[PDB]
Amino acid sequence: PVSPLKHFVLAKKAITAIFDQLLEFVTEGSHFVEATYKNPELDRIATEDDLVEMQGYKDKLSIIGEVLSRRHMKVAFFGRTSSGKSSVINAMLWDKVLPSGITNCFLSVEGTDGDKAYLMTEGSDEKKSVKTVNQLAAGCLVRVFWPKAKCALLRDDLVLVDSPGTDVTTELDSWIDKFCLDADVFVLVANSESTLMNTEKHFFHKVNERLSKPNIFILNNRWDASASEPEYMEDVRRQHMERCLHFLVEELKVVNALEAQNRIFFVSAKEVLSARKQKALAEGFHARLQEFQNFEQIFEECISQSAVKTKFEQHTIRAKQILATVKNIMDSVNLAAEDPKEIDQLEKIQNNSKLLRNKAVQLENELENFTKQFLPSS
Repeated sequence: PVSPLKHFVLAKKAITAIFDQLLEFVTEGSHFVEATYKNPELDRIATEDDLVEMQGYKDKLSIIGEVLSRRHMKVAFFGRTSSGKSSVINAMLWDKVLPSGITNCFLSVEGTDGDKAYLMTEGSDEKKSVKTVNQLAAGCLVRVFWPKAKCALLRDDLVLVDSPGTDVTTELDSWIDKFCLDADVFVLVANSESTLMNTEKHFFHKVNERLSKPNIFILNNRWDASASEPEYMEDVRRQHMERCLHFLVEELKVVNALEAQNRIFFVSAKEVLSARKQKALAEGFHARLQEFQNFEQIFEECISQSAVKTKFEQHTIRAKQILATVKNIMDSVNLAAEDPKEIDQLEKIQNNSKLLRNKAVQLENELENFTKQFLPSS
């Protein structure tokens, strides 16, 4: 009953809280080495180089929690002009969010605290509404915003991108790519009374070399066209399996033949659409429908865990590094300290350093906790 995207907003609130108090930590630790380096009555208890890398660390830890709030999972859709890339998004999002059919641009779909329908373009803040300016308009991205409370997906900061047809424009395939570099999961919406083309395989081959380990789903859409005929169907689908096991396992070599069954699906969004807008019968629809609704799950299961690694792995790593360095500086300071009655001057830069020791110890352990938490494994 719970949407595997919970993983993601949970890991989110974790790291941000982490880097919130990480900033606070390095903030406080920065002034210690500052006031104490400046102290005219001290020889060399805290070098200026100690201050400089502390000035450095929080300078940029401010940045991290910032981009750690701008945060998002992204799945991108590709296929012939209308294999129903139109409709699949439209299906997962329980509404007609965006037209079936068309012209050439990327169409991303986010999740707003605002309550009404939305749309913004490249290169500034103007805001014109939804299907208002859809017919309107070296790549081109215009990004559709629908409201928070319409979809569990857009709540749990998933966003969906529709591409123009891989059918109708080459220009090479790489403003193609600097739109997709964000993405965690790439979906191939195939069109099933037809056959898996080469002008669609062109793309993922690049992406395979573009980006390492890309996680790729094949949605053989419009599975109604072959219905009413029980294993006229299964005949069609296994050779369809043949083209897709073909692709994922052996040319792309995405990932082996077993787990490739969890990547190839035979559904039609148009059915899943209607049954999801009916919330105020062709033979084997509830089969097709639940076929969609375990594509749902393993997608969410996949694009969930995946995205947390690919964009926290080394914010997390760098943090322990940053933490690692400040221990040594807190060492350095407590150390030159002990080397009058400004006896208890450094017996007042004694323990502050020990506090700042344990200040770090504080945050080591939590980062370790975050890693068994969301980064399997250890």
